[PDB]
Amino acid sequence: DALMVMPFSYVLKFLKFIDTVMQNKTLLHSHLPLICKNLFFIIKFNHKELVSQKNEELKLQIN
Amino acid sequence: FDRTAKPVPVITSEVTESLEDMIRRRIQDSNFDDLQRRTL
Amino acid sequence: AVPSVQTFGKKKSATAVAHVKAGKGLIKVNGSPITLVEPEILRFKVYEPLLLVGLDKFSNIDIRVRVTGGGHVSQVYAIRQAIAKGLVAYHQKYVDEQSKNELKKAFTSYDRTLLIADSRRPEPK
Amino acid sequence: KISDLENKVTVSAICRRRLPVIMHRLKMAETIQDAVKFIEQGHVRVGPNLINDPAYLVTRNMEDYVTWVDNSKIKKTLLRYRNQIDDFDFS
Amino acid sequence: RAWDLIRYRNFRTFTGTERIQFNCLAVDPSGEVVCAGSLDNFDIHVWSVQTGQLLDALSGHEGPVSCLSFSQENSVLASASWDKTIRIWSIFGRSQQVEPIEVYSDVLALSMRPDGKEVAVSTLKGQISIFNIEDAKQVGNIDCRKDIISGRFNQDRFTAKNSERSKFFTTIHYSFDGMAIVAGGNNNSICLYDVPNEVLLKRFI
Amino acid sequence: PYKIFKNTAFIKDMFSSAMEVARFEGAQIKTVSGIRGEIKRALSKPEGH
Amino acid sequence: TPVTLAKVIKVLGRTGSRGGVTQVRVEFLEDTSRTIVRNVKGPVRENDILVLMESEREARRLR
Amino acid sequence: LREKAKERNPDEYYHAMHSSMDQVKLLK
Amino acid sequence: SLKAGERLMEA
Amino acid sequence: VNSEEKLLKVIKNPITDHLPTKCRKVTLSFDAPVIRVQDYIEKLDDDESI
Amino acid sequence: HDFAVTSSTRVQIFSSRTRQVIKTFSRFKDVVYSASFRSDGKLLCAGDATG
Amino acid sequence: DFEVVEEFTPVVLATPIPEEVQQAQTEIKLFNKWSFEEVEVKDASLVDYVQVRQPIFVAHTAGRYANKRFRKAQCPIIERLTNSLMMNGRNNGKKLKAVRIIKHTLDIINVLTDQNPIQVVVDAITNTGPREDTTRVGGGGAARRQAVDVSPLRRVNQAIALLTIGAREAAFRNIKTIAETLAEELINAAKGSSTSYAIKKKDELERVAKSNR
Amino acid sequence: IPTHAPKYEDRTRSEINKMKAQLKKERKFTMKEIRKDAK
Amino acid sequence: RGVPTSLTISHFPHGPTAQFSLHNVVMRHDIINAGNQSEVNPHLIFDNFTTALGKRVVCILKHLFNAGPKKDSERVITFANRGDFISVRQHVYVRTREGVEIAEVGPRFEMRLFELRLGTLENKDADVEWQLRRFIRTANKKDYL
Amino acid sequence: PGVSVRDVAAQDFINAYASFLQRQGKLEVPGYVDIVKTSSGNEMPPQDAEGWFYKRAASVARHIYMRKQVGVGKLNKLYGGAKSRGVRPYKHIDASGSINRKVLQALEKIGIVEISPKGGRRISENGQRDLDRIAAQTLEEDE
RNA sequence: CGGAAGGGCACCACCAGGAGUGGAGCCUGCGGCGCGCUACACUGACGGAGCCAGCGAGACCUUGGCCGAGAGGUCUUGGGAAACUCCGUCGUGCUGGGGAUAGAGCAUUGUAAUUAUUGCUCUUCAACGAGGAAUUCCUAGUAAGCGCAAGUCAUCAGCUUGCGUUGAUUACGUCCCUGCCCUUUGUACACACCGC
Repeated sequence: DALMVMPFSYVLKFLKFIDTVMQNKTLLHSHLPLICKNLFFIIKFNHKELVSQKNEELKLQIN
Repeated sequence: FDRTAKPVPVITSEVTESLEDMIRRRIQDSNFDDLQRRTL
Repeated sequence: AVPSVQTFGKKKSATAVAHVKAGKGLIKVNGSPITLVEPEILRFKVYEPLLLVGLDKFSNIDIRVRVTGGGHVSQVYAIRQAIAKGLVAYHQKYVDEQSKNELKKAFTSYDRTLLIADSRRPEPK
Repeated sequence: KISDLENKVTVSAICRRRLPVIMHRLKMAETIQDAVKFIEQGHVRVGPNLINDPAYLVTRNMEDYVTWVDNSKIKKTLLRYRNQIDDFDFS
Repeated sequence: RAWDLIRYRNFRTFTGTERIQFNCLAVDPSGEVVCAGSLDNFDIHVWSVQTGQLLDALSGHEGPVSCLSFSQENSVLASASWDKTIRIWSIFGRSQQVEPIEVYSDVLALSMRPDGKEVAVSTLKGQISIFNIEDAKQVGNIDCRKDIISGRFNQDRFTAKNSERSKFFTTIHYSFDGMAIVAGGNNNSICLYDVPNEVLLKRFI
Repeated sequence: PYKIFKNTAFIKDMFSSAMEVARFEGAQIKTVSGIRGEIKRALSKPEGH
Repeated sequence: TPVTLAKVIKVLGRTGSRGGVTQVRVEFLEDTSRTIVRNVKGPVRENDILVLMESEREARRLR
Repeated sequence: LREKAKERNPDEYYHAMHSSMDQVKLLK
Repeated sequence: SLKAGERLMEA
Repeated sequence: VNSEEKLLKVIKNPITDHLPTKCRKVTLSFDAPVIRVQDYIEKLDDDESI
Repeated sequence: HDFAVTSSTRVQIFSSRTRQVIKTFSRFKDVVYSASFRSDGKLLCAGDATG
Repeated sequence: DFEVVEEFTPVVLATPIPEEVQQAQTEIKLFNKWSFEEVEVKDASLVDYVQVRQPIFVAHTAGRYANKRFRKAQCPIIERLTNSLMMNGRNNGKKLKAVRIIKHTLDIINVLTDQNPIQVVVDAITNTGPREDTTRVGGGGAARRQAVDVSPLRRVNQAIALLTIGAREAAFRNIKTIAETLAEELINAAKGSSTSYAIKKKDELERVAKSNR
Repeated sequence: IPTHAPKYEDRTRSEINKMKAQLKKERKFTMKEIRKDAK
Repeated sequence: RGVPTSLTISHFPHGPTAQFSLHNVVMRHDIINAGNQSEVNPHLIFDNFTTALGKRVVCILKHLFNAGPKKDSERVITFANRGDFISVRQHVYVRTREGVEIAEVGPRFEMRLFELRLGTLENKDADVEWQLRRFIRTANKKDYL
Repeated sequence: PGVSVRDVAAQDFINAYASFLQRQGKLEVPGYVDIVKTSSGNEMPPQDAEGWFYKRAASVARHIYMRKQVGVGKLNKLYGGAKSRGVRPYKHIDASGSINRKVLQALEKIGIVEISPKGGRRISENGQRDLDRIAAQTLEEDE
């Protein structure tokens, strides 16, 4: 529920934070399954608006 | 004259003290009837 | 003999016996015509099945209804239940089953409690 | 008990669990051979499906749910004597 | 009992208390609740899967539960029984609420749409009714008392036309388009009906 | 008695006032026939019933 | 005044909200991208429309 | 009688179910 | 005392 | 004693429910600055209560 | 088939085929002054003596 | 062009059925007087919540509209208006009186404004439904009003309640009757007159919401 | 606006009211006392 | 007229019905705003139930209550018997540094059985297992009758 | 084709038959028609004091004919509504047997009704013919 | 001994409403506390007309005829309720809502003290102008309205208990508050989840 609640502004903020962790690899390999579960659920939930949006920086972040 | 049925007993301080003393005894003993669960 | 068919409508405590036979096309309730039912507002609540299905079938069919029990609203609902049950029973028996199914579909698409009784049995929480 | 199993089981007990005895017990047919003949002609049923053999020890729940088959002339004259025929159910 | 099909083993042999004989079964779509409907008790027993002990004994029928199923989107369950009734239970979320629908005769088979909005119920007269759940209303029925090829028995005393031995359908299933219905009973026929036009498409002997 | 139901009777012409009936209420009473009873409550509207 | 419509996507259960007030994700009926976490009062279910007077703000908690 | 009417069991089939003033009396 | 979701959002 | 009406009515609280629709609600505060009552009533609107 | 007439604290509507008092409007206080139907034949207006 | 001929004898009945009844079997109306076509909700977000599609003769279907959560929304609108009308101590259980009052009200509405009485009713409900409401945050003691939106089922319920309460209050102790005062209220709410009880109440509620939004 | 005077603190009607109120209170009190003593 | 006087219990799979006359009712509403009942699975106490009738009554009331309570269950319902007039009370108790100390709460009323029918209460024709006899000679002296 | 007051409504037939008896005049109303309260539970004598007796005559005729024979006690039980005790609850009260007897005697004088064996007042043949005539008249009142 | 976290339930909670009590009058259980009933009118009052039930079966009830405004009495026979529906009068005035109180008269019942009671008629027209502080109960054939019957060992007779009739508004979610409870060794057996 705590992941379903938040709006898309905080969803985009979440993805920026996830990219920052991917830069900071050691935290990623510390907490790989929690990060992956939260990321896959947040994109499955807000999938429609995220593919409806257009943001090249978001494209590079997702890549 | 005579009556025909049991008179309904009025509660007084003496009988309610006797009753709460009975409950005090029962609880202090921890011996009171309950519907215990069926085994097996 | 004469082809006849008897049905029953039942509201809360209103029984409505309905005899249906072939005839000149008259719909009589308690010896009175159907255009003189009691509460004068639910007259259309009792015209409902006739105007739903049309008037030619009732032009072919004779109908006698007698009603006992229940108050005014309960009696009107029992009358309309008995009329719909009698008409679809006569059509099931002495004319085509395709018209039986067409009548059943029309009646149950308008209001299902025309045909089958709504016994509002209780329930606890 | 188990003594009821060693003594109370009888040919009379199983033959009273038989079907036409149950029909006469539930007062469907007045006589046992009339119950037999009704089962032959096929005017009874047990739950969903109907029964044709008299040698049929009916179970407890199913003797609770035994009745006449629908649209049979015997049930028609039942409801005619009670004056409660309802041809919407084509009784 | 509950079988795996990867290790091929029991997990939990659910039961009641008095060893009562279960006829019909139904499962939750998510796989957490298992309901079984007996015939000698007319109470839908409901077990939870992972714990194993029975959650509840859903009572409310009069006479034995004839079929159970779960509509798998809303996760509701229909229970059809010889009280000439269908009973749509919703069992999740503090409510425990009931929707009783009456029919004309004894019901004996049930199926729900793959979308989970309608319920076809084949009764004893031979009509297959189709109900809308959210209104508890009748979308419509299809007759079946004609297009059934019953057989004669060699030990009979009547004809195979005026015999009501197998004049109904004790088994229904939908299509996965929600558009067809297969019906099969004790008769010698398997009928394939189409629902929106309400007419049979095929009959196999 | 001047008005009777099943197992209950309204009795008159025995006392003079509701005060008297309240003084005697709860009474093992009996009749000539040999059936037992009790007077139960003073009736209000007549004076002694 | 220009009012806007919005269709309910998803009721958000298990949030800590004041009694009677429900928190609901809505989406703009005009533009199917934008989703906003608004608040409702009456009984609501999914996929019914709902009128918004201000679109910018989003309804947070109420303790 | 009240017990019997409570257990009527309404499927019983018995085969019997298939069935001036002085001037008026004399004429009848 | 906040709720999950809220504390996640402010962090 | 005219037996025509109850004159002093203890009513249900509050004043806001037993008050007109369009109104101006003021309180005498001694530390608050001085206004003019006639200019105040004339600067108020037409169908208001005070 | 009908016409209205003013009278002493009263408005009376008569029919034509029977020539009889069909309707009586007597909700007034003092004597009425005018009675006039509408073009749709449904509303009548009654000018009274109280303004 | 192409025609279908489905009646061959002129239908006559041995019991005389009147001409108004035969025009009803031509087309079901309301009270055999008001048609249900071209009666559309003039605003979205409230269709499938104010139901005027399935036709009805009198507003007395006693169906079970209280088991599940939105059978009130499946109910016809006039039946709901009559049910909410028969609401007092002295009035409990007089639905024939509610039906008579509503029939008389529809007559008066059509007489004043010739458009359609049910169209006036539906437009009145759609207009006088509130739009935003202030719940009461306790705040640990500081009871303040916080603005939230409102579900359309609640909008319909509150619109019907406001109209009926306004009419009943307007004819509690007054020379007008409930019928004509309710016609007055419905016409004013259809206009958005701001002289009616329901429009004033809705306006004040939305004003407080706009204030402390 | 016409001023009015409130009353605060028929003769034979007041007397019969006092008499019957006294009789009511007296009868009820003595019947209660008698019933309790009899029990 | 507002004073409860009768209470009939029926066990439902064709079980027995006990009709009690309950006299000396005192409610929590009658007493005071004192809070609320603790509603925990309560302990049971039955005093002076001797004969077969007492066994029937204690079994009926026992199975009206809930089965298998906790050991430290807090509220105890007492059913005292004193000459055919059983009396019930709710009591919470804590074990002190030395002993027990109870607080009386709940309702407070003396009931007394006067019928025990075999069938359920719909019938009014089922057999009677026990019937209070009022107009007998020893009516004011006989206990458990 | 031959109709009856079974086929004709209640109110319109009663009004038409009372107006017919009014224009006929041969009814012999009693002298006390404008003081009588028609019941003990009523509050005032009837409003239209000119022809309420004629309406009662028509209603009694229709009621007998829809039934077969009735006594004055049966008509009292029929017409007597409930009363208003005021402070107490309400209860049932019978009607005014004097007015019922005067109505039945006047109708027997006209000949619409007649005496009936087993005791009673039944409808007569000529009166039945007149009732069916006025029923056909109010059926074809729509010209 | 105390705290924390997770979870469930509740018209003793929230939310939305309804209907009462507390104001007047009458009645009635408690000694001021409490329960019922009628009112405060136009969704009504009053007058005609229409008519629809169920539970009940130990000198009496009666069908019918008579006279009497009514109340009633008289002579004969055997052992189908109200609210409601329609038409009409009244219209906002403590008015015709209301019927307390009082007077007069007519009849019945016991009986003999010009005794008490009941029912009817006419006249007189009080309080009551929608009920503060507070408080209670309630989620569907439910709240509320309306009558009918019976007193079948406890309780009841200006009352209890059954019975039918008319029949709704609003939640059907949430633990946010006020509480109450459960858990903090999966123990149980697959997949999955969690891991002091």
